Amino acid sequence: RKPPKGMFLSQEDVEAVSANATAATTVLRQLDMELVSVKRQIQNIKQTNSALKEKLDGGIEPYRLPEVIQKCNARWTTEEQLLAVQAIRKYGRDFQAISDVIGNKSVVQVKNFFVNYRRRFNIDEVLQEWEAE
Amino acid sequence: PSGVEGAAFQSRLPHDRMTSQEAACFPDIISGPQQTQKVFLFIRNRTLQLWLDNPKIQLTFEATLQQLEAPYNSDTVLVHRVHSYLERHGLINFGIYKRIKPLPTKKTGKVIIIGSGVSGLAAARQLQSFGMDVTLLEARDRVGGRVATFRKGNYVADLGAMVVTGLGGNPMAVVSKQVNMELAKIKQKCPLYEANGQAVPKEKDEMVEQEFNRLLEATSYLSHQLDFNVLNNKPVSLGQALEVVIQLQEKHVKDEQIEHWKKIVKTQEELKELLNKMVNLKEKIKELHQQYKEASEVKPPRDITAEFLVKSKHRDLTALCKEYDELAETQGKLEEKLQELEANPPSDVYLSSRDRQILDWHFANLEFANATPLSTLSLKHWDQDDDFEFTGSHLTVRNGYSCVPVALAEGLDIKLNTAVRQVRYTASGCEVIAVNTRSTSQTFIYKCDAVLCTLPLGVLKQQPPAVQFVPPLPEWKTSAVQRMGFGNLNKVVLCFDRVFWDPSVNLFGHVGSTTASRGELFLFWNLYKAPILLALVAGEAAGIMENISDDVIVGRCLAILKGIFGSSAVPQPKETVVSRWRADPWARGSYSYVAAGSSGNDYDLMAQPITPGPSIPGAPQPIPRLFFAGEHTIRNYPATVHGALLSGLREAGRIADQFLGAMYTL
Ligand SMILES: Cc1cc2c(cc1C)N([C@@](N)(CCc1ccccc1)c1ccccc1)[C@@H]1C(=O)NC(=O)N=C1N2C[C@H](O)[C@H](O)[C@H](O)COP(=O)(O)OP(=O)(O)OC[C@H]1O[C@@H](n2cnc3c(N)ncnc32)[C@H](O)[C@@H]1O
Repeated sequence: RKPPKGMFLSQEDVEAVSANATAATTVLRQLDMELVSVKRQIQNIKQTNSALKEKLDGGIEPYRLPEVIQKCNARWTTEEQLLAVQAIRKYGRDFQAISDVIGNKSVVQVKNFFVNYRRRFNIDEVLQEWEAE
Repeated sequence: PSGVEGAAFQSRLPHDRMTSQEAACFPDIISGPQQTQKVFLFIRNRTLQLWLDNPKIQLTFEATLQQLEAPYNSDTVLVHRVHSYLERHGLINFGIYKRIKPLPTKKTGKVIIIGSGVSGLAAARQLQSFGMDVTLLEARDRVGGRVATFRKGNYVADLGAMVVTGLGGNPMAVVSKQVNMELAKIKQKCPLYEANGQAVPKEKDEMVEQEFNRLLEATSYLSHQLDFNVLNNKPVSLGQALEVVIQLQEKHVKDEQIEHWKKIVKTQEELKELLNKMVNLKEKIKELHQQYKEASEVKPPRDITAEFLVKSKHRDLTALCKEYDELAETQGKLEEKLQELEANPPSDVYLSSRDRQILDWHFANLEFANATPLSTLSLKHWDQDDDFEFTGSHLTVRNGYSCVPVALAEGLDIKLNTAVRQVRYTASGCEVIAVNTRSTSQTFIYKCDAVLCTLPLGVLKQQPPAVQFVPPLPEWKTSAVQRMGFGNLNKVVLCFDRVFWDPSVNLFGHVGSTTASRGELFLFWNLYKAPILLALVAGEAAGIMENISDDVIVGRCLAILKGIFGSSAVPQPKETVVSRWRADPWARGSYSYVAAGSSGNDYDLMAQPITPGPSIPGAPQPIPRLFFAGEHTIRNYPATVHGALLSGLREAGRIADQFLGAMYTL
């Protein structure tokens, strides 16, 4: 039914290692080369990745900005409203980024704002100019 | 098995079914009713049992019916038809038994038997047992043929046959009861010892062997399941097949390695793409921080657009830091996944040179078992006789196997030193022309009704022929002689003055340095009470070693032994013998094997007797005149003493039927 275990033989393989006198050592050489061909190319990319790793030395620790835990607020200060309008011009619909910029507005308060001052801050125009980028 | 059915088994017969030969002699019964068949079967089995239970005295028809019961002992013609058939075909009253009623007053028919090997002797006894005129013609100065026993002083060692390969249904089981035969078991535990002269660790010893057995099974799969049997018109040998399997195993090892390193490069090259992404991020992260820094330097109070810039860049920065953190997360996973794959590679090699050498010893051992290079054995058929193997321990004849042919030879017309040179057979009878081996010009002529030829295959193989057939043997028979393989394997008998080896071990191996030399002195037998070691030359080596003087051989022998037991533990052997079977004129080899391009069927062709053409044209179809027994004629037990024995019994039967007619088919 099936060859013993730890023993591998397919009809296809048999015909390949018999086609001529040395088809045997021909096929076993192609793999011998093919292995070295890959084995070398492993070290080649091990070298590449080794160098790229040393560029990334120091992590990004000289660039990390401390935590700003500030409580989400109900009120829209004129300042906060202006930050908003500008953030829209820069971020479009990304309510998450816009919420992050203002700092004390929930991702939904932002969406509310979008509808509340919709006409007064021509958010129509403001949004279509963001699209023009 | 035991009881009545045990006897049937012990006689190589299905206890609950009529054989083809029974169907021939009892065409009524087998085509008859199931009830009848079963009565018959019991009778047969019972009679066999009786003979078996006590095989040192003849079992007569009267003595038989005596022990039968109702309903069985009612029909005494069936009981007679049975006891006769069994006696005819040597299933009962064969070998060395005591005759109740001394031989028939006068002899009927005359038979010349060529060679007094076991097949010869067995057949002779039977023919004379049936009251025929029998003379055997032996070229040698002794009986036995390929049953040679060296004897000098107290040293006794078989240069020929030496093992009884299981008593389970072995006709030799019977014989060994009839003759005083000291039979000793053989502990099949065999420690190996490399070229350096040190044991092979139980670790490897097993890992190699198991791999061996696997490789064999593989050839068998390759043969039956894939039908890999004809390559470039030539029949595939076991050798080629074993090579192909090994290569394909070596291939797999590489296929594995290739796709595993291929696994690594894909991951390594994934890690690369990620680092590139990471560098190009730390790049913007650097510059973006600068910009936020510059925007923070603009000291307040600042208008809103300049305040937005600070807030903006802040967001943007933490956003890009979010990514880099996650990409450093990914990095750590892919970076360990690479130590994962570099922790467990697939196997380095299929087999080392140390492995491949021990594997060769197993191959040599198999070459020893077939007395031939595995490159000659038929892939499909080499083992066809596997199923007929006897049950029980293999045994050694302690007092020398020769005691058997010698015991058979007692009371037989045997012309020793008589070399059959020509066999002429015609419609009216045969004459056999032999010469005296000593003074060769002294010529003998033998006239007979029938010639039974137990000439070794290697002999029937000779070219130019050692024996002429007049008229020539029909091409169908000669082809079968060409096709069949006749191998070789030699022994070195080393007789010392003391047991310097492990007495609890029967056999130990030595591992050769090459494939080419794998069978050279590859195995040693300690069997006897006496300090005798027996060393085997098998495979390709066997044929080559015959061209090497005994001293040189015994040299290589002591060498190996010293190398294993200590350079000062191994004395000089008091007596040595070296067999040369291929060289021997009356063997031209050791025993047969199924060569590639042959089959079990050829063995049948060997047994088929020869019927001469008619004398006067248009006269009736002649009787068969020329008959063949011998180890090479018995499909189901080739290359063995019992096989020979049985072939002899077989031919005797057939000849008796031919010339004494069938009294037992009415
Ligand atoms: C050679 C050899 C053979 C056997 C063994 C060793 C060697 C060395 N060992 C073993 N092989 C078994 C191998 C083995 C053992 C365990 C597992 C697997 C395999 C063996 C070898 C080494 C160690 C132990 C045993 C065995 C053994 O242990 N057990 C066994 O049962 N058979 C073993 N065999 C095979 C059997 O020995 C053989 O099948 C059997 O004996 C053959 O009986 P034939 O068919 O009757 O042929 P014939 O030649 O005896 O008689 C014919 C006569 O004709 C004359 N004649 C010729 N020309 C002329 C002429 N012109 N004019 C006139 N005359 C002429 C000749 O001179 C001769 O007298």
